[PDB]
Amino acid sequence: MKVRASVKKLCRNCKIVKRDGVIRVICSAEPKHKQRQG
Amino acid sequence: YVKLQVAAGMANPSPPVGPALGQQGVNIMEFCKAFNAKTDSIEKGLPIPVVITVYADRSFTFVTKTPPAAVLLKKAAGIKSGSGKPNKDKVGKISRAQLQEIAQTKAADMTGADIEAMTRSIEGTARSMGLVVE
Amino acid sequence: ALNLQDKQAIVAEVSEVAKGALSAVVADSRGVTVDKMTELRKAGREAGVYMRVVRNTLLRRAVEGTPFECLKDAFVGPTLIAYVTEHPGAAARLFKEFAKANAKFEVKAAAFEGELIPASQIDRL
Amino acid sequence: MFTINAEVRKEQGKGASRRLRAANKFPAIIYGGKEAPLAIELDHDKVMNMQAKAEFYSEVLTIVVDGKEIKVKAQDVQRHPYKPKLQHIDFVRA
Amino acid sequence: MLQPKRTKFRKMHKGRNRGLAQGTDVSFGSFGLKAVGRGRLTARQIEAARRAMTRAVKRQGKIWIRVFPDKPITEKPLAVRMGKGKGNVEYWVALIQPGKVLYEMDGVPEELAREAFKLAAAKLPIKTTFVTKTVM
Amino acid sequence: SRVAKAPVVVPAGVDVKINGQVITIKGKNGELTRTLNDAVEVKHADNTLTFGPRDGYADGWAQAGTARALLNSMVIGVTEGFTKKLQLVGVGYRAAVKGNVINLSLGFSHPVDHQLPAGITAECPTQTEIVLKGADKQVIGQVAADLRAYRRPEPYKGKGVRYADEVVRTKEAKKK
RNA sequence: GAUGUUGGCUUAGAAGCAGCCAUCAUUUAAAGAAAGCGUAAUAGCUCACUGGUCGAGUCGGCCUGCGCGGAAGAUGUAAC
RNA sequence: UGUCGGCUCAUCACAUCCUGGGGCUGAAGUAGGUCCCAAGGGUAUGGCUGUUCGCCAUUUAAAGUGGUACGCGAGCUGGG
Ligand SMILES: [Mg+2]
Ligand SMILES: [Mg+2]
Ligand SMILES: [Mg+2]
Ligand SMILES: [Mg+2]
Ligand SMILES: [Mg+2]
Ligand SMILES: [Mg+2]
Ligand SMILES: [Mg+2]
Ligand SMILES: [Mg+2]
Ligand SMILES: [Mg+2]
Ligand SMILES: [Mg+2]
Ligand SMILES: [Mg+2]
Ligand SMILES: [Mg+2]
Ligand SMILES: [Mg+2]
Ligand SMILES: [Mg+2]
Ligand SMILES: [Mg+2]
Ligand SMILES: [Mg+2]
Ligand SMILES: [Mg+2]
Ligand SMILES: [Mg+2]
Ligand SMILES: [Mg+2]
Ligand SMILES: [Mg+2]
Ligand SMILES: [Mg+2]
Ligand SMILES: [Mg+2]
Ligand SMILES: [Mg+2]
Ligand SMILES: [Mg+2]
Ligand SMILES: [Mg+2]
Ligand SMILES: [Zn+2]
Repeated sequence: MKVRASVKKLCRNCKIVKRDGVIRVICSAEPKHKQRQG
Repeated sequence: YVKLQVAAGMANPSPPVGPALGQQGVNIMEFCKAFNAKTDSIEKGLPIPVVITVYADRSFTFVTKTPPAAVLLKKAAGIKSGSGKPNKDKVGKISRAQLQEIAQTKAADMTGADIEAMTRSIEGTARSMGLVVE
Repeated sequence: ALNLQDKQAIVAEVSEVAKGALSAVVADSRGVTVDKMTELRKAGREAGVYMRVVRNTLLRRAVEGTPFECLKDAFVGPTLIAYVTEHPGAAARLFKEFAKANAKFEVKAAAFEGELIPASQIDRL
Repeated sequence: MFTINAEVRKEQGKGASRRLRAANKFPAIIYGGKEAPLAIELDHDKVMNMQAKAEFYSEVLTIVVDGKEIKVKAQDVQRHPYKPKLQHIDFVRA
Repeated sequence: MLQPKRTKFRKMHKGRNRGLAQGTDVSFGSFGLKAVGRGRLTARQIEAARRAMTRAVKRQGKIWIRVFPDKPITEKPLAVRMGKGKGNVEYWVALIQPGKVLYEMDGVPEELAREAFKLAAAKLPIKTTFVTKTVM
Repeated sequence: SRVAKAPVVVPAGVDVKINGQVITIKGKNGELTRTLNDAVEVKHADNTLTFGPRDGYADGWAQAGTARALLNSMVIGVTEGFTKKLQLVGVGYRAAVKGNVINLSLGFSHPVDHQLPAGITAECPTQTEIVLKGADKQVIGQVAADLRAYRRPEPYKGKGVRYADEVVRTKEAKKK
């Protein structure tokens, strides 16, 4: 979970979401792309 | 249902043929020497494509087709290897009669409507490896 | 994609070979390889047959160009049409043996004389 | 062909101009020829999307002012420094 | 790393940075990187940036640098009281006002240029935008 | 929106009781009940259900869309029912069903047993495979997931409790 | 999601997918000498692209208004 | 407005040294790396140096980082 203040789409399968007032980046493909803002 | 490109009267080295279609259940020496018995007529040094058709009983039927556009363009321009830098560096030459001979061989081997369509697909493989058409 | 101008020109080409053609056959094109389809395109240019897969609501506009208008309900489902510009038949005799050879798709409804022929009676052509 | 609608300016100076620019309108001028100058105001948007073509600068356009057209060319134009905006346009009578 | 070959005087008044920029327009290239915000550019910044957009174009097209760091900044070192003169010359800077054009570019595809300029601006202290040269 | 405006057809023998915001749908596969969000208004017409917003709310259409999916699944539930399939990957992983309790031998020390909540029934056609039937989509899905919770299927040999359909990707050992 | 074809170069192997260079032509409704996983190299898996079903709006920039994250400290809330 | 260090006594923070929960890994397991959450409790004896610090020896689950007039002389010491 890369936790950082700039979060992005690292491929075409990464999908941005706002859960509980946090912006995360979720991937089906690549567990390494899982991000949270912070 | 496999395909390979095998030199004219040749077969049964280990890295090119035996393992590739040998993991598929095919008897190796019947393919090898019925293919050297069929392709004994292909000139020495030309790879000729062979389409191997395998069935659930391992008895196979292969259609040996005519030598590649690239191999008949290696031989009709006289050359050995084509260009490593195609249409930048140009390695040989063929008049339209050789485009049309290679495209009668491949008139047996193409999808083309006319010998102009097969001459144009051999034109395409003539621009691919660098060769000049003259 | 296709601009309105694109679609207009293409409707003009289908309407133009439709006027010039003696007989037509509409069929399902689904579930068949491009290998067997280029095989029926060779068996097509050999029989004089003009082969096409064209949009449906495009073919209502081209077939409004007469007298194939009995075919406008044959355009529901994927449409592959065989126009024989040379000879009538040779589309309808080629398609039944191609669909029995493949055992895929359908070959639904034909048109000749200005009338539509149901699927089991295309043996007339 | 480009047709720009405009009104005659009843005011002048820095104040007038900046109230103009706040209202999403902007000042320009029409001079050249035998006549006197004519100061006018325009809609920022219309013109901003109009000069978004090249010909605007090479061509004879028309300006509708109080029922009356004038035919003019684009002479020079000063733009706001960093903003996608127009401060002003010099129109020369065509 | 840019710096005046020779100067009239060695040191300078801190001065102010006020008002707007001159050279608001792209006079050479097809595209340019314009500054929206107001700030001082050290030579280091400009150099690093020029590098960034030089990697980005794979050394094709052409790049101008419209700004020059001509004014010297001083610093007294640590642990030194006030007075005893003016500090020693540390580095050079260019005063930047809103609407200057930092770099110009051309001979390249637009998309690529917007990109290269994003990468260039990552290295800059101030707010910047992309711009195209116009007719008139 | 594009969801709320596709109405739900209630098939024959499927009973719709609407009291205020409280729906109760009954049928051959059992009974279910749901209080809708207050922003939504749902109406019964012919045999079909139609959902639209109500005034005084901003979100009316998102709430609606959800209402539609909910009651649609509630219909499917008491007619056809619902099925979830899991299977256990790896040696010595067993599954037994005694009444509403599932016996899992997952390779822990102790036996792992899962109480099933009401409205859910389970069966193992094998040692390595469980299937649950139930009316309630959300509930059966949950239960399924709790079973998946015990041993989650893993990065290498795939060992664990997976859904029968579920795609599992592994990776190789770090070489050396 | 096609033929020439495993384009040529190179390699023990490069076959759209190490690397270098070209990137044409055919049957086309459409099919990159291929956008990724894959192989010792293949095979195998999607994509670009097009026909079908569907049925009315959808795409992404620009300019701005107000908000979100970025945001940790010591006695006690303690930054209306 | 008594200056370093030791002593006695502490107390707060959290940017966590251990123990607790967790994501990602170039995570086979064992053992780790990095990040997230967490202040409930725990957090070494000696040799040398006036020492804080450090170095070394041998421990332990670990020998946390800081605030408190670099906590604490109307509590002690006086080596500096
Ligand atoms: Mg939560
Ligand atoms: Mg005055
Ligand atoms: Mg004033
Ligand atoms: Mg001054
Ligand atoms: Mg000046
Ligand atoms: Mg629109
Ligand atoms: Mg904030
Ligand atoms: Mg924090
Ligand atoms: Mg506190
Ligand atoms: Mg108050
Ligand atoms: Mg923390
Ligand atoms: Mg842990
Ligand atoms: Mg290991
Ligand atoms: Mg960890
Ligand atoms: Mg503690
Ligand atoms: Mg407690
Ligand atoms: Mg001691
Ligand atoms: Mg010690
Ligand atoms: Mg001693
Ligand atoms: Mg001592
Ligand atoms: Mg003290
Ligand atoms: Mg202390
Ligand atoms: Mg003291
Ligand atoms: Mg005291
Ligand atoms: Mg003393
Ligand atoms: Zn991703």
